[PDB]
Amino acid sequence: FLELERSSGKLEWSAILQKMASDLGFSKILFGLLPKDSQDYENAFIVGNYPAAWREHYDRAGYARVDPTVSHCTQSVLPIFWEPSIYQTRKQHEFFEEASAAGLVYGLTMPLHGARGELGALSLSVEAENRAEANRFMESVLPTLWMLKDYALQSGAGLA
Amino acid sequence: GFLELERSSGKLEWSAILQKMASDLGFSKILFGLLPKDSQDYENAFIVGNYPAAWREHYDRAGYARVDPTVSHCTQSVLPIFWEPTRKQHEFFEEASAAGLVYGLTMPLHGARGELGALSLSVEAENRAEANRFMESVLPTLWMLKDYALQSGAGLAFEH
Ligand SMILES: COc1ccc(C(=O)Oc2c(Br)cc(Br)cc2CNC(=O)c2ccccc2[N+](=O)[O-])cc1
Ligand SMILES: COc1ccc(C(=O)Oc2c(Br)cc(Br)cc2CNC(=O)c2ccccc2[N+](=O)[O-])cc1
Repeated sequence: FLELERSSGKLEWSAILQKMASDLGFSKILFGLLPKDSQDYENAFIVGNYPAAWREHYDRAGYARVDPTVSHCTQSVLPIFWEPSIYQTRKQHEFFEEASAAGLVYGLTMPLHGARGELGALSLSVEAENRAEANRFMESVLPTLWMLKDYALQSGAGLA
Repeated sequence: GFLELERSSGKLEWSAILQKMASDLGFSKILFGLLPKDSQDYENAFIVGNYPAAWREHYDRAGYARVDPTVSHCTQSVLPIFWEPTRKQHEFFEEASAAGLVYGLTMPLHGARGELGALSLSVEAENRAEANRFMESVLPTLWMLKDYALQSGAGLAFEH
């Protein structure tokens, strides 16, 4: 894990982060961090390899206000898994459908809360054939991801 | 199961459960301390564990919260600090050692609502190399435990 802090700068950190993620089995990741008491996303540090069209669609649709993982992150340090039960309203369900259409079906979101009030999320999606396989996979990797998120937060807050 | 923390009733039961989970991971002495957001003193701290009373009393009376290097580390990072040796810092390590607390680590706690604290755990060992091997062997499980303790503990201390 210390290779993240020991990376040279943004590009090497992003690739190392995305590579640790792929080695664990997640082809898609997004790390997002805001400074303490941020009012909007003008100063957000957001990196990863989510598809561009989905990044753009989520911004244009204002999905930070509907995505249930975002409100979760304001309330907890524990992971939220992407499962049917977290999409309660129709509007959350169609967030779910559009993420799915973009290729992001199975996954989880780890909240980020830094020592200087930084607020963020590390999200990772796994390409699996059904929820049973996705869940099995995530169990096997969860303790390692649990460390990764804090090593990512501490190093990324230093970079950002 | 981490679930038994969230379902406990009252600080006695919670602290017992946490102490047992730690003991199972090889740690005989632990201290969980948590302050509300932007605390200026320790008057509203929630501190539970099985550190010895004489050591707790000494640490407070001697002002060791201003000396102990783990405390400033927690204000600056989410990553753990392993216990490894200023002249007052020299005094601090000697007196901890005299109290039986020689090897261990402190896991900083940064809550979703700005709670600040630490989960400190001591391991009994023949020497530091052996202590290190004992801690490394359980570090992924401890990493999950500290965040479960923080999420449940914040509720117990400040909300329910
Ligand atoms: C206030 O502090 C914050 C808030 C938010 C983010 C943050 O990274 O949010 C974003 C952004 Br910005 C853009 C996209 Br595209 C996606 C997310 C997160 N959601 C999922 O991955 C997700 C979550 C559940 C299901 C599907 C997905 N998905 O996007 O495919 C960071 C810091
Ligand atoms: C940032 O908000 C905070 C700050 C601090 C604590 C916190 O719990 O601090 C305490 C207290 Br209060 C009493 C004692 Br006794 C010990 C500690 C911590 N140090 C060690 O365990 C230690 C650390 C290194 C080596 C040895 C030891 N040891 O005590 O044996 C909680 C919340």
